[PDB]
Amino acid sequence: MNRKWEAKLKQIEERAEEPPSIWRLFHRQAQAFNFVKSCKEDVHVFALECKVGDGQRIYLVTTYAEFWFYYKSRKNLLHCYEVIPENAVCKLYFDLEFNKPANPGADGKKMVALLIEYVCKALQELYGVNCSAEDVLNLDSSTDEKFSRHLIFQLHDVAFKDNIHVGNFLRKILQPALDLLPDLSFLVVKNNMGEKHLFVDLGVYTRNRNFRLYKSSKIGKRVALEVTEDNKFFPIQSKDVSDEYQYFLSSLVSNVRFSDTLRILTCEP
DNA sequence: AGCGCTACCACACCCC
DNA sequence: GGGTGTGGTAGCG
Ligand SMILES: Nc1ncnc2c1ncn2[C@H]1C[C@H](O)[C@@H](COP(=O)(O)OP(=O)(O)OP(=O)(O)O)O1
Ligand SMILES: [Ca+2]
Repeated sequence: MNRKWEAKLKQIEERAEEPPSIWRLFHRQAQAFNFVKSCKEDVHVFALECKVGDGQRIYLVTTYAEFWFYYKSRKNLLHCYEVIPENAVCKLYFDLEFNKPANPGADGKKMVALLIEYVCKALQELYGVNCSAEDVLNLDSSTDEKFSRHLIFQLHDVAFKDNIHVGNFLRKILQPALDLLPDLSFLVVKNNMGEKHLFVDLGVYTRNRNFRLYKSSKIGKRVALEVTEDNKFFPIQSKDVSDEYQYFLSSLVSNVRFSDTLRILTCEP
């Protein structure tokens, strides 16, 4: 109840035959989610970075299908982000990154593989869920200085109550590595200034977290997220949709497969 | 006209 | 000297 108060109190201050199409832009994030409620269509909220170098964002509301239609060519709608709605069920995902200069002998492949091998073990012990690297969409946005990878888990009929509970799960199973201010040593890496922190970014599990979309780049640079070469997740091939659209749907954190046997995973801190 | 939030420091308090 | 709860802005993500 304390969260919805900050949203309502910020709102009072902020105010002081064509084919079926839905394409609404909103200056405020709250306005977008309000429209989603009074919509009835399977619509979702995206965030676009404005030409301003800062993180100033505008919020687009439309379906996953229509969005990809005006987005697949990559001539327009660059620097887009998925708004992971709070309280909404979502997939297990990761934001992985370390500074290459400050970490000479850190192999990016073995680190992500060992990380997956560990989380999969954790999913088995705590929740009985079983999966392997074959269920992990591996994306890359690395440069010559930053090894940047996004992992989106594609679990069979499983999801988390929301992204906050995802964070409680990772802080829990990554506590052995958090103590290093289960041999989770490969997680520790030297940051920008040689300070030792974790290979896993635990700051992407907040309410209404933006998350850069598949084939999008930050407004600054020009390196877009793309599927790695060692990725082991392959969507099912369908004749009614393109393979790129399959990866796009898989990459969406808040696009949980509709299933009549869905298990919702929770985790309190 | 983005939206969330904690890492950090400062202070106030208590304890034998 | 240690230890614990409270503000409150700067700054990351
Ligand atoms: N100023 C911001 N405002 C809102 N959301 C942000 C902001 N900065 C980062 N985020 C969100 C979107 C990002 O996809 C998410 C992860 O942060 P970040 O690591 O800086 O971007 P990224 O991981 O997608 O690219 P990369 O790590 O390769 O630089 O946090
Ligand atoms: Ca990142």
